[PDB]
Amino acid sequence: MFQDPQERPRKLPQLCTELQTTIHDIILECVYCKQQLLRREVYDFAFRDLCIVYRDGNPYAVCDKCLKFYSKISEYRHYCYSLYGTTLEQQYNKPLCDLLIRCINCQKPLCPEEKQRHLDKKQRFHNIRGRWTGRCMSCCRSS
Amino acid sequence: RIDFKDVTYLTEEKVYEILELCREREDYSPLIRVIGRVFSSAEALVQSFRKVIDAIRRVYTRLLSNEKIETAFLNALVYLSPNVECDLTYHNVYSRDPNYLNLFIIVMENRNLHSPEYLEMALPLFCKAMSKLPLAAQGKLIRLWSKYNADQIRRMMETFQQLITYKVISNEFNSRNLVNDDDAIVAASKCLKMVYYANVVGGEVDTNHNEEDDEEPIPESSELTLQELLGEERRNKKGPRVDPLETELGVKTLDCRKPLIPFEEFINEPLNEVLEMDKDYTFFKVETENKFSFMTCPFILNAVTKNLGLYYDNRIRMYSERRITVLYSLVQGQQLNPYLRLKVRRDHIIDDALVRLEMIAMENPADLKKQLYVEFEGEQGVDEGGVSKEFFQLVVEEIFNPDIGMFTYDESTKLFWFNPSSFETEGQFTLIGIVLGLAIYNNCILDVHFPMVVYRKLMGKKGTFRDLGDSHPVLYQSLKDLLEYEGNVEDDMMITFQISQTDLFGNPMMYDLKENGDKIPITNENRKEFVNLYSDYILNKSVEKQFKAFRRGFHMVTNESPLKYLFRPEEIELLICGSRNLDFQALEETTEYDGGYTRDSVLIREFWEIVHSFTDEQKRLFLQFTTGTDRAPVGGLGKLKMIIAKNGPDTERLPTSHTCFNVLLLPEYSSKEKLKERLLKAITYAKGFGML
Amino acid sequence: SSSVPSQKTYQGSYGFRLGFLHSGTAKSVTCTYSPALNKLFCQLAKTCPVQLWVDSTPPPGTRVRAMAIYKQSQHMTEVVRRCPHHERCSDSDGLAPPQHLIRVEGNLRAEYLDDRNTFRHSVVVPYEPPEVGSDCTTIHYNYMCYSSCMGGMNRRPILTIITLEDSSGNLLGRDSFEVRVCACPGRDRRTEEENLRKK
Repeated sequence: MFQDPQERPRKLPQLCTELQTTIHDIILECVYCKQQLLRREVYDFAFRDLCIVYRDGNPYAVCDKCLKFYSKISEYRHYCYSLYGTTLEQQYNKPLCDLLIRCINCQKPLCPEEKQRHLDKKQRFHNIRGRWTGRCMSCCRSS
Repeated sequence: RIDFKDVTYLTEEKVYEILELCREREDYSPLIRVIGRVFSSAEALVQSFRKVIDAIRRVYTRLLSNEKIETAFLNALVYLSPNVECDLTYHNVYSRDPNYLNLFIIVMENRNLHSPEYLEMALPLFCKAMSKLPLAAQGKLIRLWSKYNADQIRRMMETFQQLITYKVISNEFNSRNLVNDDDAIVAASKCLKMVYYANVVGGEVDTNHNEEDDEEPIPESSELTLQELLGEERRNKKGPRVDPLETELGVKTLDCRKPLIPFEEFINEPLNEVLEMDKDYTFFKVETENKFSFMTCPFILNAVTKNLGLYYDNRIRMYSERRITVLYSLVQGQQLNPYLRLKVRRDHIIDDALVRLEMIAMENPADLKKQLYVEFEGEQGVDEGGVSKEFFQLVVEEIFNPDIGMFTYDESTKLFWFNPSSFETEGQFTLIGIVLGLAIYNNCILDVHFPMVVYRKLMGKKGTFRDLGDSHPVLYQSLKDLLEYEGNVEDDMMITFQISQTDLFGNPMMYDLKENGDKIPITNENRKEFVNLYSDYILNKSVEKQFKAFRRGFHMVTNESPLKYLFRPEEIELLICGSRNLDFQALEETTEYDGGYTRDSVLIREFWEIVHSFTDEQKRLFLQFTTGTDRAPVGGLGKLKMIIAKNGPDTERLPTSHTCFNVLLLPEYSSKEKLKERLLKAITYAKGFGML
Repeated sequence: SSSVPSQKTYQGSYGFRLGFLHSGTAKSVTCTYSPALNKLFCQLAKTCPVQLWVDSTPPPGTRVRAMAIYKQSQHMTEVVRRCPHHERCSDSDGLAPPQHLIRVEGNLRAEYLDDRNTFRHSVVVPYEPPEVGSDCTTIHYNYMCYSSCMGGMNRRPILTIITLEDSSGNLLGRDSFEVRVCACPGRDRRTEEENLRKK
């Protein structure tokens, strides 16, 4: 219902206000799983800082269980700079964050307890295209 | 005794006075001491020859009137280079002062170090110190090489190349010691790359002659804009990578049109045929920056090795896809066929391919890149390639057959082109693309006569003077003659702006480039606009839709693959068409025998001699008759795996070779005259029988 | 009157906006952001910026006004006033007037504007490309204001809505703004997340 290109909303908690709602009256529908929103799904969407873009005009949200569905496909296929040296420090003007990226595995911009979690293992780090991804608490063990 | 220590920098007049004093006193020791003092440090050369430019042009002529100066030069250039390493690793000298590009100029202008005695520790260490240099200094140095005569830049590229050859002959390379773990050869390769970029800038490069990507809204894969959902912006995709120096100069390898020297010259064969790419690809894609990926130099490698790398890319692609799809079926529980089993009929092959391959490609364009396991109806068995090869060849030949009207032939150059003004369906030019991508990926020769224009505009280019001079160079020569025509075209031929345009029925249809094309007379006060407009409209803008569909098919069978720059336009041809050169010694030295017959058999010797009795035309026609293609496979006749088996005893019952496996099961005959007669008859009746 | 623009989301065709970095909810870790509720708890008078980026190269050179508008309507027309304790005390750099909360330290191209359209001094924010391409833009803004000074402080939130003035007649720059100085400067955010997620 939102076809404005330049006025595109980004965050669901940000969209929570102009939809005539305080915190808990948003009701939208997903795309990739084709279901209604879930409170836990809303919390997880807020836990990864996505950016809602309109699908065929209608802006729709994204679920939680679909996290490792359209992201696992691009962690072993394309590869580039995979070092913690200067491999992304000089090719661009500003080198990088402390250890923050736009994550693909943990999928939030930076988990708190993920700086050394990968470093404790050293088993084929998935530095994809130069992005230091980690692991989240929702996918720690085999579930 | 004067120590000459009051002067620390060298100029023309001061060195002239020093030489005059040495001649008057007849003692060269002061000159030797002065030259050693000067060449013992970097700053002495930094201040040397400071103009208040012909000093370097003239002084070096008189340096060589003796012999004792070269012994000092050798140790001076051995000692000086590590100081430059210290002053270049972390000193930022070019950043502090632009007046630093004199040291290596002085070290390199002397065209006499190329004696083999120096090229053991003098020039190799200079190359080691040349490996490190601030990234703008390399470009700035390259400008002067580019703006210079061709002869001397050629001379220095052979001196670097023969240094490379000297080490690769000397040094040993194996699995445990690649051609990259040695720093001297890598540094020499980098400097040769600098000379390469200088030489390509020397040619008439071009960037306006680059057709813009008029891409339609191709069906995207939601995993690309999922990232934009993850929070980023429209990403400058980390797909196609570019050389940093290419960005610096704004010069791409594709931009070259006519170089000063042929690009084949840079190919260092002694290194090239001792290079392994199976693990070089790993060293490249992951981009481990302590080693050099020789693919970053797309000029020092030939067809076979680059093709090996591309095949390895396809193999790792298939590995990754299987690794993903096993867990995809584990969790989502969806069935996918890794084999591209295009199971079709025996006469509806084209339309069955249309209704199956495009459907399997819309779901996943990476499926086209896969391996195909062709299984027809009426026959069964493990398809090792023979059924696939006959499928490919019948597809091409029926498309070559003018029963569809979409592939045309010309006798001037024996090349197969598309229909200039057809009204096809976009699906017709999609199986050509997918089959071509498979042939590039199936390691199978695809009999076709595609000129360079196809392999060029299929790379991201347009076509130019020489590309036009591949199908109809007569129009090329006619316009080249008019280029120097200083007379009045209007008063001589009064030809309008338009000339003609071919169509399906041959009708001279009306086609004016601009308004009133038949009412605007030709003006001789400008010709370059005629040249530009012709090079645009006669070279493109006529097969936009049909070739757009073909190029879309090829790009959707290969989009994510290091194929855009490793292979130039003049290079992917050899992957499918076949090697132009037909050297028989390669076939002799690369021969695999079977059937239980020894290699030292006299019968095989006389069979090979009978083949020798043929000429080049007869040899290639024999190759076409037997293998099915008139050109040698990728790597020529010296890289394939040809099989010679036994059909039976000496008898003229049915001499037949297994065309599916390309095995020449020639019967063993004693008398030579019968063999010659049978071979002549086979040559005369080669493709008229319809067997292949 | 002091009418305020609507709270909408007007980013534009070219995407220039903030990007925030999370490192945890520790007591001493305040160089972070609220991933869910979009709330800033950074310590007052402390250097807590987290990286900077921009799309390619937005054209700088024009200052864009931005006024800290409140949320609750009973004082929507209220004029923002500096804390009298901070106003009287000599804690600024001398150039800062004793009527503005703006301490431009993350940038250097913002100046206080005595706007008399609604009797509100609207200071301009630096519309410049931060570091020209990188990751998670976070312009360093730290405020020193104590909003319980028994005066016109009336502890409350103020939101820095961005107003773009340029050659074109359109006003751009409408994002999920967030500026707070009162209550807890930094500390953790899990407790506020939990006690607000129930409302």
